[PDB]
Parts: sequence; C-alpha cells; structure tokens
Amino acid sequence: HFKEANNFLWPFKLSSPRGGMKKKTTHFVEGGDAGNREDQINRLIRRMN
Amino acid sequence: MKASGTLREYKVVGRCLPTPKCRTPPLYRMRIFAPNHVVAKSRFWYFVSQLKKMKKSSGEIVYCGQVFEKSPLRVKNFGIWLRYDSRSGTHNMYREYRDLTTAGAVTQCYRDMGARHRARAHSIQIMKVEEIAASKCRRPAVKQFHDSKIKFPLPHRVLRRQHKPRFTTKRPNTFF
Amino acid sequence: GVDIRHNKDRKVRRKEPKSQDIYLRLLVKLYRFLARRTNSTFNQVVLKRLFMSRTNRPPLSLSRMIRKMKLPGRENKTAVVVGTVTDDVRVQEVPKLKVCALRVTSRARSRILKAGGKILTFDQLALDSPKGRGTVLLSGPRKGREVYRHFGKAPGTPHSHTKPYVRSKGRKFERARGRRASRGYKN
Amino acid sequence: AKSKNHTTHNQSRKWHRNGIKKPRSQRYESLKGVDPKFLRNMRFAKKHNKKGLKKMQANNAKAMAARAEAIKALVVSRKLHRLAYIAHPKLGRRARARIARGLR
Amino acid sequence: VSPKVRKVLQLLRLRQIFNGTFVKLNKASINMLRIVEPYIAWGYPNLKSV
Amino acid sequence: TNTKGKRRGTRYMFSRPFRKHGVVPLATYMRIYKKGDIVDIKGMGTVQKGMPHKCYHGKTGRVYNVTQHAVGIVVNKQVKGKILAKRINVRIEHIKHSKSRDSFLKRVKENDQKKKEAKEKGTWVQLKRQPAPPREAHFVRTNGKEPELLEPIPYEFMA
RNA sequence: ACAGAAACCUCCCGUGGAGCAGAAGGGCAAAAGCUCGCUUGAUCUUGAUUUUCAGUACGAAUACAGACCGUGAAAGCGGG
RNA sequence: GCCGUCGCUGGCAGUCGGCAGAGCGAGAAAGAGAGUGGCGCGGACGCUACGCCGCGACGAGUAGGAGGGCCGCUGCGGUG
RNA sequence: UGGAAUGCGAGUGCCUAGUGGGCCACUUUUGGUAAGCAGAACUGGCGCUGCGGGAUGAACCGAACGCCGGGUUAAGGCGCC
RNA sequence: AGUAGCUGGUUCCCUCCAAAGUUUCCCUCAGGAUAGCUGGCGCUCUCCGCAGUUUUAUCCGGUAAAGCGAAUGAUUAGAGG
RNA sequence: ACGGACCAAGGAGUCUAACACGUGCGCGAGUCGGGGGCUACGAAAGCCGCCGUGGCGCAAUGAAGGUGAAGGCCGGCGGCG
RNA sequence: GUCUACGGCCAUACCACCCUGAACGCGCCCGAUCUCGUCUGAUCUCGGAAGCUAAGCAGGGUCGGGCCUGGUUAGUACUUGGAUGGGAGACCGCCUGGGAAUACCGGGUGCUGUAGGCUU
Ligand SMILES: [Mg+2]
Ligand SMILES: [Mg+2]
Ligand SMILES: [Mg+2]
Ligand SMILES: [Mg+2]
Ligand SMILES: [Mg+2]
Ligand SMILES: [Mg+2]
Ligand SMILES: [Mg+2]
Ligand SMILES: [Mg+2]
Ligand SMILES: [Mg+2]
Ligand SMILES: [Mg+2]
Ligand SMILES: [Mg+2]
Ligand SMILES: [Mg+2]
Ligand SMILES: [Mg+2]
Ligand SMILES: [Mg+2]
Ligand SMILES: [Mg+2]
Ligand SMILES: [Mg+2]
Ligand SMILES: [Mg+2]
Ligand SMILES: [Mg+2]
Ligand SMILES: [Mg+2]
Ligand SMILES: [Mg+2]
Ligand SMILES: [Mg+2]
Ligand SMILES: [Mg+2]
Ligand SMILES: [Mg+2]
Ligand SMILES: [Mg+2]
Ligand SMILES: [Mg+2]
Ligand SMILES: [Mg+2]
Ligand SMILES: [Mg+2]
Ligand SMILES: [Mg+2]
Ligand SMILES: [Mg+2]
Ligand SMILES: [Mg+2]
Repeated sequence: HFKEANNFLWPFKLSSPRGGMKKKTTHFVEGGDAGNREDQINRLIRRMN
Repeated sequence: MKASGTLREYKVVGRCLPTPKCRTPPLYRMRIFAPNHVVAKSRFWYFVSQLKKMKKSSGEIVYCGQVFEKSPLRVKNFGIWLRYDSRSGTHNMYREYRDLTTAGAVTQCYRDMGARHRARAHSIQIMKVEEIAASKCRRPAVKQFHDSKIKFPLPHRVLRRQHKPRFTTKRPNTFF
Repeated sequence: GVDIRHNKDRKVRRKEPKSQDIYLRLLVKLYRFLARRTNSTFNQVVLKRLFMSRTNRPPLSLSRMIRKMKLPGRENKTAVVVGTVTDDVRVQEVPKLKVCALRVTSRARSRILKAGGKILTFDQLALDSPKGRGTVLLSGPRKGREVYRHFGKAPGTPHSHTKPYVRSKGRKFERARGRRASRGYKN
Repeated sequence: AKSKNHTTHNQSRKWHRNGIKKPRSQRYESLKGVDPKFLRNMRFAKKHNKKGLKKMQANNAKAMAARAEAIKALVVSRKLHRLAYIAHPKLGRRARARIARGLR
Repeated sequence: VSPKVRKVLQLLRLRQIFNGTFVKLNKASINMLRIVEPYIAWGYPNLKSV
Repeated sequence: TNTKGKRRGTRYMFSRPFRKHGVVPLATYMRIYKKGDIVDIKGMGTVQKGMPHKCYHGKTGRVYNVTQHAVGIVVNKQVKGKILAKRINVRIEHIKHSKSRDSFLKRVKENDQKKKEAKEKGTWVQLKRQPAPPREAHFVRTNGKEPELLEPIPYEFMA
C-alpha cells in the first residue's frame, strides 16, 4: 500500500536551501542543481527541510 | 563536467547487460577524475559510450570506488596526456606537474589548461596519467626542482592582511 | 506561487431558495435541520429540491402519479412531490393515495379526497416519517416545457429536429429554401 | 495596409483551456448508417421474437429447476500477531478481560 | 513551463517551487523524471531523511 | 494557400512499397470483419474505389457496418478543438486487422485461466501487469581475468 | 528483292524504360494499355456517408437499398 | 499574525435543570434501549438561523461578466 | 484479484459580453545582399503584469502580487557610489 | 436631433472569474455574421470515470541522415575492349 | 502622438414596441378583463361570468384538396393452402 | 522421398549456364471427320497414343548476378529536452535520453494448406 500511503501525505512544503543552490539552471553533473543526485539528495534535504 | 573543488580519483568498473547471446559480458575498468561519484559514473558512461557500442541504459556500473594515494607524503612528478578542443580544432598534449597526489596533479592540470588555454572543464579529456621518474621529465619548469641542495629566498614578501592595521603609522616592510 | 486554475473554484449550486416567502423559508428551516441532523439521504434531497427554481421543480399530473404509484411493490406508501400536483382530466378512476406536495390544485384536492386519500403537507410528512421511510419521491417531466424544443443543434443542420423561432407558422414562414430539396437544399 | 494572413499560434492553447474531450462513449450505439436489407431483417427478427416466448420459459425454468440438482449435488512474528489480536476492539475483548482480571 | 512538463509536474503533485514528494521507481516513473529533469532535483532518500 | 484536393499530399502515402506493386494478394479479400472488430486503416493505392480520405490513413477504428466489398467503421478525428466520431465506408483493401486488441485478448483468456486455476489450490497469483521494476541485487563474478582497462584515444585528423 | 538512318516481314531480348484525351503525381501487364464482339449502369428512385466545413450549403466522391437493364458460360462487373 | 474568497453541499433548535443529571474526537457497519425466565432551591455566553461557530486551501489582472454595498443623490408610500 | 503506473470528483444544459489590427523569443523555417524587413510551424512570453537582477529597457535571467514580523533563497552580485 | 463601418468623451467603492487579434462566408480587407476563447445561472450524480503524463503491446509516416558500384536527373577523370 | 491655464455648475446606454432566455409570484389544462359595463386621496380600489367575445395553451402535417396521433391473446364462421 | 490439380505468403521462389531424373503423372508428339478458330490445326478447340526426356518441369551445381538475413560502418551521422557554455559570426563542444544508411565482410537459396498418385 505504497500508492495509498504516499498519497495520504500532503506533498511536503520545504523552505529555501540554507546555504544556497549551486546553480539552478544546469544538471547536477554539470556542477549545478537539477537532475538526479543519487546519494546526495540528503545533503540537500538537511539544508532545505 | 565542472572541476569543482579538488577532484577525487575514482576507479569505476562496469559491464554491459547480460543477455541470451552474451550470458556474461566483459567488465570494463576506467580511471575517472571528477568531484564526486555521481559525476564519475557519468564520465564513465561518456567514455564507455565513446569507445564501446555501449550506453548507460544497455549496461550497468559494477563498482564505483575512490582509489586513495599510495604515498601522499612523497613529492612526485606526474605526467598527463591531455586531449582538448580550442575554438578551431582539437589537439593532444602532454603536461608535467610536481604534486603529492594524482588527483592533485589532475586538478592542477585542469586549472592549468584553464589558465593557459582557456579550456573549459568539459573540453578536456585526460587519457593517461603516470608517475614519472625525475630523470624522465621533459618540461624545464619541472626539471628545475630536481636538485638535492635546492636553495632560494622569498624576495618580495608583499604584505597581506592589508586591512587589520588598516590605518597605521609605520610603513610596511617587505624584506624578511 | 502555485500553478492552479481558479476557473471552476466557485461551485454554482443553490445555497438557499431565491424566493422570499415565509411558508417556504420555514419548511427549508425544518428540512435543513432534518437534513443535517439525520443520516437519511431523503431529507437531503427534499432540502436540495426546496431551493430549486420554479422551472426545475415542474408540476406532476394526477395520472402520472397514478402510473408511478401503481408499479408493483410500492403499496401503502406516501407519494412525495416538491412541485405541485395538477389535475389530469383524462383519467376516470382515481385510487386512494397518501400524498405530500407543496400545492394541490383545487380540482385535484377534490378528486383525491373523494377517492379517500390523504393530502399531507411537508410538515405533516416531517412529523409522520422524519427520516422519510415509506415514501416515493417523484418529479414531473422537466423537458416538458416548450422551451426545450428550441435547444440542441441549431435548425438548418443535418438531422437537427429543433424548433425554430418564428413570428407565425404558415405556408410562407420559413418553408422555402433550407427546407425544400427543390429551392436550394435541405438538411 | 497589409495584414497578417494566417496563424495557429494561440489555438493549441484555446483548445486545451476547456480540454479536448473524446466523444461520449455510450453502450447501445445508434443503428443509422447500417445497410437497409440487414436492418430490415433485424426488425423482422424483433417483431417476431415474442413468437417463441412460451417455448423460452419452458427452457429457462427447466434449467433453473435443474440448477437445484446442479448445486445441491455439490452441496510478521508471533509477538506482533498476538498483540494485533489483543488490540482488536472485538476479537480481543476476552484476551483484554483476561488481563484486567489479571491484577486481582 | 512547457505543457508536457506542466502536466507531469502536477501528476507528481509538485505544483509549487520547493514542494517535495516521494516517488517509487520503475520504468514508467523514471521516464517521467526524465521529462521533467530540468525542473526537479531528485534522489534516493536516506532513512533519517524520511 | 494550398488547394483543397481530395488527394493533395499523398504521393508517398498512397504509393505502393518498393517491389510490391502489381496484383494485390487475395488474403486481403478472404479475411472476415464483424461489427466490433478493431480495424486500422492504410490506404492502398492500387484499388481506387472506396479509398479512405488521406486524413484517416494510419488511424484505428471499430467496424459498425458490413457490405459486399466494404465495411463501415467509426474512427476518431481530432478537428481543431475536439475529437469527432466519424463514420467512413472504407473498402476492404484499405484495412488490416489491428493486432493491438489481440494481445489484450490473449491476456484476458490467460487471466481467466490463471484465476480458474489457483482457485482450487488456494494460492494467490499476480494478474496485473507491473512496470519493469528496478533490477534486484546480484553478484558479478570476475572469475580470473581482472576488468580490462579502457582509456580515451588520442585525436587523429583523418579528414 | 529493290529497301537507303526510316516502309514491310521474321526470330530473339525486353519490370514497363510505352500507353492510359490534358498539368503533375499516384496506379496499371493473360491490365487500367492495344485490337475485336455485343451494348447504353452516361437510365429511374429513397435515404446514409466522405471531402471543404461552422462540421452550413454547392461541386465532387464512397458505400449500400429498391427497380429496370447491358455484358459474360458463369463468378462477377457496371448507375459515366 | 490579520482581512477576504472558495471549499468542507461542515457543526449548533441540546438553553433537553429538584418533572434535573449535563456526554457524543473516537482507528474498526450498528442501543450510555426496554421489559421476560435461571441539609443548603443553585448552574456564564449563546440563536438578528438572511444568525453564530470550526477547519483547511487559496488572493495578478486590460477588454468583458457577475455579485455585495449599514456607499452617495432627489422625490413617493409607510415607520421612527 | 474492478486486470499497467501516477494524479484528480466528474457529467450535462441554457443565456452570454468583449475579440476577430497583434508583437517578441529559443528551435525549425520561405522571399530578400541584408534589415529593429516580409512570411509560416511548435512552445513560452509581452499585450492584460507588478517584483529582484541586466546602470538604463514592453519581450532577456529569476520569479508571478491580499496587508504584515522573523528566517532562507533564485537570477545576479560583494574596492566606492 | 438627416446618415456616418469614421474621431473624441462615456460619472461611486469593494470582492470574485477573466480573454481575443484565430477558422469559414460577405463589393469583405478601418466592418459584420459564424466557430473559438470568457462570464453568469444552474441542474444530474460522487461524497465508477477522466488526463496537453508515462509504461506495455500494436499500427502509421518519408523529414534529419544516407545513397548514386541502386532507378530518374545532373556530373569529373582515367583504364580496358 | 493628440486633448488639458485655472475653478464652479451642467454633461452622455434613456423610454416605448417586439422577441428570446433566466428568475420571483398567483392560478394551473387551463389562464388573463387589458376593451366595455355596474357601484378630497379617488384618474384609485371593488365587482361582472348568460360580459371569456377574443388572445395564448390544449394537435400536428400537406403547396393544396384534405387527413389527423398502442394493441394483443381467445374461441366461433368463410377463404386460400 | 517425390509428382499432379487448386492454392497461401509472393525472388531464401528470380536470372544465366551446366549435370542427373527410377515409377506414376506432368509434358513433348500424331492427326483435323466432328466442336471451334485462323493467311496458316502455329495458337485456340477437337479425336487420339507411334515415338521421346531433346525441351518445358523437378533436383543439384557455380570462390555466380540478384534476393533474404547478420556483422562492420557506428554509439559515427542525426536527434528530444537543458545552460548567463565556447565563437565576431559560420558553426562547435558538453549534460540528459533515443539512434541510423553505404562501401566492406559472413551465412542461407523457398516454407506450406486440402484432395489424389508413384515410390507396390
Ligand atoms: Mg546565512
Ligand atoms: Mg532558461
Ligand atoms: Mg499565493
Ligand atoms: Mg485569476
Ligand atoms: Mg487580421
Ligand atoms: Mg481481359
Ligand atoms: Mg442496383
Ligand atoms: Mg484579483
Ligand atoms: Mg478592428
Ligand atoms: Mg515578422
Ligand atoms: Mg509590419
Ligand atoms: Mg490593446
Ligand atoms: Mg494572460
Ligand atoms: Mg511578466
Ligand atoms: Mg547593460
Ligand atoms: Mg521578508
Ligand atoms: Mg551592482
Ligand atoms: Mg444624436
Ligand atoms: Mg467562472
Ligand atoms: Mg471600415
Ligand atoms: Mg481607429
Ligand atoms: Mg514531403
Ligand atoms: Mg539531406
Ligand atoms: Mg487625433
Ligand atoms: Mg492644448
Ligand atoms: Mg457637476
Ligand atoms: Mg418566465
Ligand atoms: Mg533398381
Ligand atoms: Mg505440330
Ligand atoms: Mg528439354
């Protein structure tokens, strides 16, 4: 029941990234912010949540 | 790519996907220099895709680990085989550096192609790094340090922290 | 900012009747109470129908109430209407009926009472069966109004049996070009 | 006095402001268009479907009486499994009473 | 925002900047996180992050 | 401004493939269509009678009528704001039995089956299609030879 | 043989490189071309449908249905 | 934090008082039901129900539309 | 076992104003030597729209607006203004 | 108080929704009618359906590329008969 | 680009007929006296039904002459077969 | 094994040349009174059965042409989306995904349905 548990959660509203984005307009592999940062999502979560 | 911070020296292996035809394909090790493993796997796929008929989807990364230095307390002489593009054409190079780490010398090579040739971090393609014996080096900027009794003074010691005494009585001294 | 669209944010249902009469605004008070304080979805339908305009709650005929209360099973039930119960002069026999409507015309009170049926009101019904057990909700034909014959596909269009707006109907009032296969065409 | 000649610029957005909706898929679609001779014989089939009624019950009630001799012939851990049973408002009423009595 | 990226950022319920949601991965999901790639920064959450 | 010709812009759409000209095969005419068949349109240019208009070539629809040499089908047409249900009398040579519904049918019968069974053994089988899930964990045996080492090649101005 | 670059006869090769009234495109080989035989489906009459489209007309067109017909041993094909 | 709009087609006639017994926020469809046998005389507010109360989400705007004005002007029937 | 995933209450009916001069941008694109030129396609904008940046600015980058306090950012920046 | 498809004006607040310069026809091109987009009033149900989305099957297409020792058309050079 | 020195007062979607939809009200297969008549405000209000003539609604369709809105089972008789 | 009639997909079946075909058939062949048709019994139609696999036809062959299917070409060309990337531009690199076509080099060279024969 993942569909139902994840849909019971109102989508989280997070603050701005404390410290600040690297570059919003370019992929994470381009030294930016967008895209998939597999392991490193938690470093962003701690400074955003 | 973007040569952020100091580059790490990563050892990535990876293989194509298992199929009915090739029940097990050969593994393929590469030697990537990148800020972090997320960029190292992406340059592993850039290269493997430029060499083998193999894509990120059609394959998989078997291991992506950082390889440390075997003697980070010995000054070494690294020689690198570049491959980059200018506004008009693309050229191979060979540059030498004195450093303690291989990833250190590669960071210094990215900052050096950036300084001298204005080559952004994505045009460059390191193809071979090798620790060279001091008697095989070629660049005179690196051979000049191969002296046992080296000796030189720091002749013009420009005053830093110009603003802590910002308003002072005495004038600064540069001889030391 | 959020990227939602407020095109349909305002639901247009009737929160209350538009009339200002006080024998309806008291029924709507009693049934708004029953509607919220009971778990019977009957009162909620009666309340939602007491709001509706005079064109959305149409009249019932005595004959249509006959044939809708003669259906097997629904004997000894009270036929609830929210509009009015008009007469139907083209029916000769009338049974006994328990009825509850807002109005009953002075020639349908006669027939129903001479038959021997009861004519309740909505307050009498609310006292007889609060949750509305033993009832039969009805409503007259809504597309009966002559208005609904001009609606649909516009006339002069392949297979659009829609009535046009004409001053008078006759030989020489919209019968010439878009109707004759001879003169021009027809749809 | 030359004016712009033709465009479709805003059109693909006006189309979607009220959505692009597939038509109303109803069961029992109309029979207009079907060939005459066939749709003429289907009407003769319906017009006479009643002609075999008193014979149709003789079989529906037959296989419905036979429905009698048809059917009447065949006729994660022990801990969190016991706690999820004591904590049942109905099923655990007596395992709960057995505990309430436990402290006397 | 493009219309194809605005329909997917609203089936991911991300109707607002810095909104976040959880997403289970498969082919049909990764192929949407590829469509909306320039608008999101997604990854694999730790247990402490959840 | 273009012309409104019935066949403007069909030089390639209605042409026959390479080395597939000439007489049309007869399996085209000896296969059957019954009201409800999901049929896809592909205008063949050899036979000219009953050719579907170019705006339907490549669409799919369902049959609702059948005459001697032709059926009538109901294809959806996107018209400038909306999707009408249009009824066209396409001749038989401009039709194929679309094998799209087919796989759904061969999955329906496979479900009705696997539900008939697994009902006496009390077990529970999976009847839904699940998306290709993330691949599970495995060991990659490097039996003997270590991974070959790759490296970029120098540049060669082979122009 | 006269006969020539080119008349007419004959064998061979010939996927269409010809022809199908016209512009181009598509299609066409025991044919849709060429030559004969018989003919007038280029007739009468309902609605449906497609094309342009507003999804209105006209024009044109596709599927039938009812008659009467032509052709052919027939299956069929034909209401330009 | 405050204002407003929208939604919950939300809640409140239960102010049921010495003719009394003060409840319906709690994870689990349904009765704090009936009968049948083994001293001190006391208890805030509310409810113009077109009223009052509680919850969330939302808040740009020309042309245009709609609503609400215990906004304003002059006279008329009532009423202060 | 309501037969892929994710999301979201939908369906329908009347009456209807304004509009029917548009312009700009990435990419594709026709005429032209080209044009702040003429002409199309897709999406996003300006028009109807403030705000931070680009000294300045219809259209570029960020980001869309009830009135306020604290905190953090985007795009841009950090000798002095 | 002649007509004007033409010019200029068109009077109080707040709240809510919010465009178009596009289609077809017109002695139409400074204007209309029409479809679109908009608002208003609702109603029928909910308390299965739908989607500017992907997945999996399944058709469709003649652009980018490529080709001329493959048809059409263009076209350089030798060599062997 | 045009109007605007200043201030006061005046100043622009009105009324009638027709139509359509929505809405409130009375009666409801009926409905309505609007014309006529009878009995200070009052030129109002009330009343008439043998004043409902007539309008609209209750029947459509055809150019018209005209026609004008479920049936089924059962026996008994004649006819075909 | 294989052939005849009618076929299905219509070159893996087509084209050129060569070799072998037992038996039944399939054919060539012999005639023109009758059916029918021509300049012509060549074709067509008709009545036959002395002759023969010569040919059609079948099978096989060819460092065969073609066709079919693979590899290389090539993660190349091209390409969806992205950047306050580079360049004066022309264009180019990179991230995220998809991804071709020659030349060149390999393999294959008809499967099959119903009915009826031969191989007793
Ligand atoms: Mg800080
Ligand atoms: Mg951008
Ligand atoms: Mg907001
Ligand atoms: Mg708005
Ligand atoms: Mg215009
Ligand atoms: Mg022939
Ligand atoms: Mg016929
Ligand atoms: Mg607003
Ligand atoms: Mg104008
Ligand atoms: Mg322009
Ligand atoms: Mg201009
Ligand atoms: Mg304007
Ligand atoms: Mg706007
Ligand atoms: Mg803006
Ligand atoms: Mg500037
Ligand atoms: Mg602030
Ligand atoms: Mg500054
Ligand atoms: Mg005037
Ligand atoms: Mg609205
Ligand atoms: Mg004008
Ligand atoms: Mg003007
Ligand atoms: Mg083309
Ligand atoms: Mg090209
Ligand atoms: Mg002027
Ligand atoms: Mg002036
Ligand atoms: Mg004034
Ligand atoms: Mg009315
Ligand atoms: Mg032998
Ligand atoms: Mg002979
Ligand atoms: Mg031979």
